[PDB]
Amino acid sequence: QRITIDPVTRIEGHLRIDCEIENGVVSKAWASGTMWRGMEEIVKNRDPRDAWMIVQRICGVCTTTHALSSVRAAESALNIDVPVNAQYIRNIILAAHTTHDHIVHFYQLSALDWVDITSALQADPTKASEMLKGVSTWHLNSPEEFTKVQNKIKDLVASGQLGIFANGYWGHPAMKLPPEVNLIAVAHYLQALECQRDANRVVALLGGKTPHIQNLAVGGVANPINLDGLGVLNLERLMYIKSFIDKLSDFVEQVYKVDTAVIAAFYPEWLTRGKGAVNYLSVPEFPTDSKNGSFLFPGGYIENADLSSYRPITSHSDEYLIKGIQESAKHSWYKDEAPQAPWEGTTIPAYDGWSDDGKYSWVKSPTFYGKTVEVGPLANMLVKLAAGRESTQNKLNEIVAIYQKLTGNTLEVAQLHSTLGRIIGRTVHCCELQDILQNQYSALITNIGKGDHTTFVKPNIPATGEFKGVGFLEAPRGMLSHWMVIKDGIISNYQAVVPSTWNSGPRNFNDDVGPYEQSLVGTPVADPNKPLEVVRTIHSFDPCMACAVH
Amino acid sequence: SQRITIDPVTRIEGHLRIDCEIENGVVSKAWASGTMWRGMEEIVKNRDPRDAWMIVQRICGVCTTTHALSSVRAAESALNIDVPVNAQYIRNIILAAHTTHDHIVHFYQLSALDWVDITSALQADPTKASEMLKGVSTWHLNSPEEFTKVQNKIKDLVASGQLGIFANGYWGHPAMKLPPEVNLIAVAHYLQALECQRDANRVVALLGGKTPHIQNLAVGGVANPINLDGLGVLNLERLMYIKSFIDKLSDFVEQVYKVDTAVIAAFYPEWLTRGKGAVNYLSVPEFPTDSKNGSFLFPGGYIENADLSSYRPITSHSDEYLIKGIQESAKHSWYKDEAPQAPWEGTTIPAYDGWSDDGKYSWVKSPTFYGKTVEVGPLANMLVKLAAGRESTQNKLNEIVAIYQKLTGNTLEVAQLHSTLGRIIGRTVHCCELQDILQNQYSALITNIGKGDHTTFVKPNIPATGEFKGVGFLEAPRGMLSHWMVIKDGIISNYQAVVPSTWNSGPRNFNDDVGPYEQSLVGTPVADPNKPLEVVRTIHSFDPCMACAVH
Amino acid sequence: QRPPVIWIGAQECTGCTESLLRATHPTVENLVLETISLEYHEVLSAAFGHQVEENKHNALEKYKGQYVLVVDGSIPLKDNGIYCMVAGEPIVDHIRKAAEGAAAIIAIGSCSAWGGVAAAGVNPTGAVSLQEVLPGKTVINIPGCPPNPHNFLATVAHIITYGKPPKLDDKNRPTFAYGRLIHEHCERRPHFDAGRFAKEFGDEGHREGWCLYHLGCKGPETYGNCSTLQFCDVGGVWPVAIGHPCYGCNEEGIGFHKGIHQLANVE
Amino acid sequence: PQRPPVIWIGAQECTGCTESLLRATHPTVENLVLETISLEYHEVLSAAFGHQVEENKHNALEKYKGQYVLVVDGSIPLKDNGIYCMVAGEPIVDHIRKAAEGAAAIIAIGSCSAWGGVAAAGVNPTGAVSLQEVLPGKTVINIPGCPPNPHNFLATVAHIITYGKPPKLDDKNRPTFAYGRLIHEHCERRPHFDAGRFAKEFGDEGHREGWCLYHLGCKGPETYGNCSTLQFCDVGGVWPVAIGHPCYGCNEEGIGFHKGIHQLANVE
Ligand code: SF4
Ligand code: SF4
Ligand code: SF4
Ligand code: SF4
Ligand code: FCO
Ligand code: FCO
Ligand code: F3S
Ligand code: F3S
Ligand SMILES: [Mg+2]
Ligand SMILES: [Mg+2]
Ligand SMILES: [Mg+2]
Ligand SMILES: [Mg+2]
Ligand SMILES: [Mg+2]
Ligand SMILES: [Mg+2]
Ligand SMILES: [Mg+2]
Ligand SMILES: [Mg+2]
Ligand code: NI
Ligand code: NI
Repeated sequence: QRITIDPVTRIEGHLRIDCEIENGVVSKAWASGTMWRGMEEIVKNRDPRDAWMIVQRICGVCTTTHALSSVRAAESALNIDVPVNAQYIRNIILAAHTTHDHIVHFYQLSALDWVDITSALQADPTKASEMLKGVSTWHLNSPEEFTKVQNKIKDLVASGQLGIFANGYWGHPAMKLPPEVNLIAVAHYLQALECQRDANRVVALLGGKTPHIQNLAVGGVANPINLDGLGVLNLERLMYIKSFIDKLSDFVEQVYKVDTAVIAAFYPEWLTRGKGAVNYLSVPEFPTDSKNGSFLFPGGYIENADLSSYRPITSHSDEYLIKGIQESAKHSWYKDEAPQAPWEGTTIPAYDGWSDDGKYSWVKSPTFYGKTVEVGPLANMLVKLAAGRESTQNKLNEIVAIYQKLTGNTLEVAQLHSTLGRIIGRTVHCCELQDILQNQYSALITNIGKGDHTTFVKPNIPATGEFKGVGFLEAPRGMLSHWMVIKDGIISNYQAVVPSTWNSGPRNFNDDVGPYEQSLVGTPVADPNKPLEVVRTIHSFDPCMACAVH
Repeated sequence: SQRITIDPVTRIEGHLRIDCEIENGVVSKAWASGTMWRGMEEIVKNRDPRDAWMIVQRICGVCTTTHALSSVRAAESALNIDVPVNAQYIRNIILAAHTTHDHIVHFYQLSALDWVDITSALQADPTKASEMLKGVSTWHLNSPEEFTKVQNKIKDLVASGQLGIFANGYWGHPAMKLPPEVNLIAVAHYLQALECQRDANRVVALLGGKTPHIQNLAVGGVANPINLDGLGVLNLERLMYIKSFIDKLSDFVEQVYKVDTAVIAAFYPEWLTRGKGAVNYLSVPEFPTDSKNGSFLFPGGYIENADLSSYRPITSHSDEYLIKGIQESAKHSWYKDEAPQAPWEGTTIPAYDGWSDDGKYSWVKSPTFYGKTVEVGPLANMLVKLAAGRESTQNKLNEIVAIYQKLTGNTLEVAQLHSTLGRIIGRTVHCCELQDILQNQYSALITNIGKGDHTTFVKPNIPATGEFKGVGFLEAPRGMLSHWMVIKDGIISNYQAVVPSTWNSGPRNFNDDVGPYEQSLVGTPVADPNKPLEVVRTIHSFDPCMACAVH
Repeated sequence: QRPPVIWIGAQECTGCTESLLRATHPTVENLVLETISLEYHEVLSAAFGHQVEENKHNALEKYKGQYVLVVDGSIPLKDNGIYCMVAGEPIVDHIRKAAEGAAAIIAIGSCSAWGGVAAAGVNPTGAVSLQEVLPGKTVINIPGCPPNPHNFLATVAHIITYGKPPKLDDKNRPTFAYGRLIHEHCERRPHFDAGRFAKEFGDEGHREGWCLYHLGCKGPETYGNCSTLQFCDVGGVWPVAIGHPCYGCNEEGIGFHKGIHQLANVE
Repeated sequence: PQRPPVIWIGAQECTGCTESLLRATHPTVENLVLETISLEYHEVLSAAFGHQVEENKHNALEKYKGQYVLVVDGSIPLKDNGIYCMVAGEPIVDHIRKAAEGAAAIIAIGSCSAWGGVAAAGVNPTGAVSLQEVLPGKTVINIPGCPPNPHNFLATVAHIITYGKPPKLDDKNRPTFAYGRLIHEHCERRPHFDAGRFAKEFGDEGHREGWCLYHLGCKGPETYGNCSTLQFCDVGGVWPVAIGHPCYGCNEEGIGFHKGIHQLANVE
């Protein structure tokens, strides 16, 4: 039979998923972005410098990302080398934002696919605490904490007003956690909210607020560095930033990282499904030199799951990366269907309703040299493993060591091409980002100490000529690119190719299936009216449909 | 006998010297000495009455807020001003939140290292420590993992060889009785306390404009502009923010501070049998809730010769019996005029002639109530509430006693509260009851604003001729505070503060009677006269504030 | 029992929901467990698809006349509403249905308040404001992109606590948050007055915290509380304090219309 | 790693300057004393008392000669040969002069130590003076306010630790990041001042709209500080004027504790 999941909740934006189910297993799927704004058209014909403040509003979950990509695109077109202090600031913002983003994804968006709050009511808090001995050193796993949490659930349920918890998948056959582990997870869900708040205080102190930072510029940043200045970015303000950076690590390492291994240990079959692609792309991120390079995180392209022969990408000006990217609208609600390089892209709406074999999404279909590609934390982790990045191998190994302690089994790289592997890649990213924050804060303090307070280089924009630029960024959900064409001093074309576009995009010009749609084939569905298993895999990609469609 | 000096006494506010005569390892006689004077009473003279509060608040920054509030109350008393009820609610929230911070800091940062041995904590088993608190507390931060984190911080500090504030403490002293596990519990709670007291002061700051030293009072009410619909003023968003911090205090107070009080008592039961300072006790009612400077939430009174059954209630800050009883002497203090003085007739004329055991030896004056020595502060305020039959106080004491009984198999009688540990218990009970004050007064404010009352300030008139007098009472963290203002031709002609630590720390009086600190030390065993920890334990129980005592 | 809230997102970026995750009074966890019953919100709801649709219908019935309806995002009217379709139907239909039984209706953010960025430039989707879709209803507007979440939360609290909305201006914006121009309560006004202006980011005046008028500050034509309430409750954090001009995101015809560096009209 | 040593001596102090540290968040006082510095002497927090804490002082002055930051709160009374503040039987001025000899840096925290403050006001009963006055040969860094925001102190110390020298100072040796500008030259109520929109009494309609407090006696026009920007307690929006009360000029010699609350400021 044919089912529809509309809306998919616990994502950003408006998503519809359709599935054909045959003999209790998904045989074919459709992903559909059901809302469009036309942000690419809204930003057209403006001064290049204005774009970032407008296109940041593509998404408020992945706030910061489109702002950063936009200024990088303008700087690319104009050939501007960003001051290193501006890079440090941009980097801290992106890393802190992404920390918030990933935590919220694992807990607020994803956990209730795996966690049954009703079952948590039956838990013994002492037994729950005992389960984590030698697994975590977190200071808020006591029986007393867990009892406090259990009592809040009890009170909510007692009130008869379940709110956001009403009509969840309590008792579903795919819910496998013991009562104790359900309670652990709910406690961590609530604790996560404080950690993500601290991450966003880092963002706010440099961005001027969050959501939607306001400290960027084509040419650098608007933060005025002056250790001796009143009302500006002085040592007191930097110390305040540092105070929040330092609060993130323990939760990330002792709770989020551990819970990731715990979920894997109880759901090991989810290491054997949810593969979306055999090709993966990530871009290097966190530039640290005066010439928009020297990235702290590596990027690259993996073809047919072969890490050993991957192609490294070490530059945001890499012509191999730039020339490979196109998007098609054959099965999307736009007029021009042939694959388009984004500098030549159009976005002409052509809604004609849903057709299984025709157009069924506002998301375009991106390809890299004609292939479908998964982006995001699974891609970025696999690329780092391919690069032989010791920090990534070590962090993955820590998760595996916990899993082994819990199950007696190990994890191989082959098992990472899965729903759980994708979740693991996200966790690993969040963990490694804490070192990014420490590294870049230290770099900023050191550089200011050498007497460099430069933050901004004023651009010039020729009033004749056509100039093309592309801004790459490794966003929480994967490789992001903004493509700006400047003609006669104004934006003549603007195209965003966003990570959720890669993953959620519908069948392409050759009717090949994108990652979401591919990942669902084979999914067992115990109850077609309540297809929890489908949502589990789709959530693993961290869908953001405002991003995907813009 | 042997003579010892403890100078400075640390982990108090201000400058205190304690001397003791020791006979065969027991204190036989003591001297308390405030060693710093500023002359704040003289500094504030000859000013507009409205200006006093901003200056005399600087008597003390530990008990910030208190002298500011007492000063405006004294001016309002002189001028016969009835303070708007919203101003009372705001003043009350500030005082209760301040006092919450103050008491927590006193138990942990000032007092705990008299009873707690950090070296011993290094030997603790964190799991055993956590297990000791099962069925004693529901606090969420008593895990072995929390305790291990704390133990490792101590280990790192000791390993660094830079012990700082912990250097040369009384580690291994024979009067240290806690097991390693309970030492580690207490250090963990010492660190946790710092977050709770910070939250209490966020309440104070949002109404006061900052802390230390609030800046929202006036003779006539408060400077806070109540307008739920106003930008930049005290609107509903600001009140919600206040409430968010009020709500954060209770769990630590109830599940940590209250519990640790019982735990310390359980391990140190001999300290229920020493440290009695007085047989008379005074407190004033506090937290007025009507439009006429009365209807207090907490009762006051006077207990004589430890007889709760015959105490005298005080229900008004205009009580003539209270007002007329208070005098101060400087016979054994470094001031010129020595006969007992009512404060409206008080002088403060410095007359330093160095230390003499039988002459003058302190900058603190000697207060009396109808000629008697009196202890003020949380022991007084608890006993008065028990005498009043205040059920909230009896219930809160009973909760501490229940924990103590669980740990020891023994109960506590009221007789045992006239002691160093009884005084500590009174302070804890106060802190606990203050959380209900905060909820009550926040709710009252929200309700009153809802009825359409946004009034906060009554502009005073101050006659330009005539001489008139007022007194402002306040039940401060360390006990009954009074400021006494005489106005003549529109300016302050006399100002006298009689401060709770003045009552307790004052030297021998006009009749050479001994005040609470000095009396409390008689009988104290001293194992090691070079390291008289036992003396400091009793003195700290009074929460000395010598900037307060002397001003 | 807690007061029910129904939250519907139209052409939203989710920034208005995300504002709640920065809130401290209440925090989002205290909001949903203690302050309100969040009966419908797709970003946080355990239920999806048919189950979450059931939740909506049940709540509209159970709490008829009692719930607060909140909408973020603009509502697209072009081509019969197809630019935002949920469960196969135009969002404008979902919103009109929910508005029928609402005790109060709140447009959170500039998109729902006046169309915002989604309605800017050529307005590809015919995006309009919540008030434009609900002409017979009183819509409370809480603009900003996104607003400080307490501009919303204190509005809801006023409704709950005192049984009516806060006082509103003639754009139906709460006066406690939107009653004054930013420039009429900005701490850099002394620099404006003295002619002490940043001319470029990173210049000497900028690095002394001078006025940002000549960088394009829209404070002179933007109503809000950004200079006083600021953001994130850490102290000192709003765009101007960080070094960047106000862009006018609160204010129709300013944000998303004027260039960053375009100068404001001063009254 | 070894932490930089600090010796803190209180003279005629109310303890408010120490208490400011208990409101700090960056660093918190627990992180200050465990991670940022080694607080080698501070009588409010020290486990040791009497002869033991005296030993700590002597040992620290020797071990860290040339390396410690000396901090003093409170005024120093010189009348009657120093007897208005006696610790361990000796005038505090003697303790301070001794400790100053080996100091790497010297900080007067609060208005009392910075310029005499309230304790030196009016008739000045004890002949109280500032730290700089007792240490004429030394450069004293002044961090005024009654008490200052603690981060005015902590970021000054951090600059010394991190970059090996004091922050830039004005001609009163106050750090410019905190004291470089008049409050009135960076006050959010300046538009109201400019428009003649003034509170006349607490609780009046203009007061309840957040108007300028000049006519209530605001001393912002004659007081240097960061109260309007950094504010207090790190909660946002909290300083005297924002709460509804005029600046009293507590930072500023000749203003705070001299002029009446409701006395009008001179505007330049
Ligand atoms: S108002 Fe701004 S933050 Fe809110 S939905 Fe619109 S674009 Fe997003
Ligand atoms: S132009 Fe902007 S920065 Fe300058 S005073 Fe006005 S609102 Fe403030
Ligand atoms: S400056 Fe103020 S807070 Fe500091 S010691 Fe002096 S009176 Fe107290
Ligand atoms: S007089 Fe005071 S309140 Fe008015 S603008 Fe100046 S500093 Fe601000
Ligand atoms: N992360 C994120 Fe948003 C998506 N997809 C972007 O870029
Ligand atoms: N509490 C307090 Fe201070 C003292 N003693 C006062 O009043
Ligand atoms: S851009 Fe928006 S957030 Fe405030 S500072 Fe200006 S109205
Ligand atoms: S009285 Fe002091 S705290 Fe600031 S606001 Fe004025 S200088
Ligand atoms: Mg926190
Ligand atoms: Mg600099
Ligand atoms: Mg696009
Ligand atoms: Mg906290
Ligand atoms: Mg004993
Ligand atoms: Mg009214
Ligand atoms: Mg006196
Ligand atoms: Mg003389
Ligand atoms: Ni996004
Ligand atoms: Ni005091």
